[PDB]
Amino acid sequence: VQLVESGGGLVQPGGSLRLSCAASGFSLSTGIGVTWVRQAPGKGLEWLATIWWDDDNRYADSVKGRFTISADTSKNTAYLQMNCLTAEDTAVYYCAQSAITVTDSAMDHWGQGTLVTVSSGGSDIQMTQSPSSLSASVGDRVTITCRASQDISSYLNWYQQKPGKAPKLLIYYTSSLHSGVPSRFSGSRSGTDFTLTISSLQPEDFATYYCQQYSKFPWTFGQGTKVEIK
Amino acid sequence: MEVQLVESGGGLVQPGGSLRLSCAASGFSLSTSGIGVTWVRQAPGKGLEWLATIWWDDDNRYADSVKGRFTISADTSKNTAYLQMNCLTAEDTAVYYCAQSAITSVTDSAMDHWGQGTLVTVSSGGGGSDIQMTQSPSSLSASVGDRVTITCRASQDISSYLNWYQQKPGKAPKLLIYYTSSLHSGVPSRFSGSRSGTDFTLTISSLQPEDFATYYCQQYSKFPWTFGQGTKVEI
Repeated sequence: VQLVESGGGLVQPGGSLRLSCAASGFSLSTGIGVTWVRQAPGKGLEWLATIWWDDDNRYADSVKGRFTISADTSKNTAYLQMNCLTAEDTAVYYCAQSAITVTDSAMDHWGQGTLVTVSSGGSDIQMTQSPSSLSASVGDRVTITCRASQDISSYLNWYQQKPGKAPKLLIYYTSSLHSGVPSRFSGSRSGTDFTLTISSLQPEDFATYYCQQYSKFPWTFGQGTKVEIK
Repeated sequence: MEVQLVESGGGLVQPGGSLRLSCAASGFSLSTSGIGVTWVRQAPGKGLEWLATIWWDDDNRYADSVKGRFTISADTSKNTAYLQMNCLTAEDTAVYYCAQSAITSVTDSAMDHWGQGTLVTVSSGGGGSDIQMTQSPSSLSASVGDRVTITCRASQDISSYLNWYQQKPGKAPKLLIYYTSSLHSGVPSRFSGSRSGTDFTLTISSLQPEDFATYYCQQYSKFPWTFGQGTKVEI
């Protein structure tokens, strides 16, 4: 018995790809089933779908409505049609034979696998903030920094998000204060480094602060800095 | 009148399913074609992720994470914009916000008037009914000749419907033991399997140099077939 997977490669997110599993040494017509399983890089095994000789088929919730298992017995080959692909679908895809004996149901004669990489990327601008959290007291002055992975001119904004609330724009275009934002807040730039300074910290400043660049699409955000006041 | 964006359409949905969120403007009017309306999401406990913006000259911009799955549109006669979501995955669970970017100058595209957010939960709810297999330890180091015992617990009754697989670095898994204790042909006699209660054991009586690998259990009492997380056996 042998199973051979084909069809993997690079594919765009939201794209589609069809994998094939070609069987030698048995007939898919015959207690026989073919199953797909995947393994994301460095992770464990994830059962995806099984198709039986009687047209019986079963799917994992992670792929139902996106992937379709089928077989063409005239070609002794099973297929995994993978639509709506996501970054989480990057993995080696294996097929395996499941030969009922009812108590004796196992996945056997696994193929060598085929790698599917869901990716478009290295040009996205990464914004990194530091610190990721800080604590200070009423009246204090605190600074939050971000760094762009490439020059973004002055096309950087800062948002404040209080717990349970939507973000509010605080500073735009590096240093312009939004209406309603008092002048104890300020924003500055030195090259790829940007600083939000909060003077005279108040209890209402308890929030997570995010930078965001609009030099290029995709628009990207820093990971946030949580400010606690105690 | 307050200038606000109001969102609706969130809820619980099965993976693979579809939803449509709406973003209705109040106290101001959307500009032509909803230009500048933007969607951003926040997964539970995580940061902000830009998803999509209606931009100039019929250029709808999307993040790689949602392109080809989600679609942004707007009907300005209703002063409402939309994010339609197909092919939903667990990783799409998040609070979804809309906002209106400034549109007059490239000096300022900042997002303002963010909506309250609408929660989208992509879940089959089956975690409860799916059988989780838990292996212990997750990794161990031992010497050639050591006895090695790997355990696997099922979260519910699986009878004796448990298989064990071996996977060596860079290779396909191989079936070692099926139906708790039956050896596949060709499997060395030093491998054996047993059950005590909900605990299933794979024992290697004397570890050999070729036995360094990751071992997985797997139940077939019910679909979905589920695997333990693996136990890596190293030198």
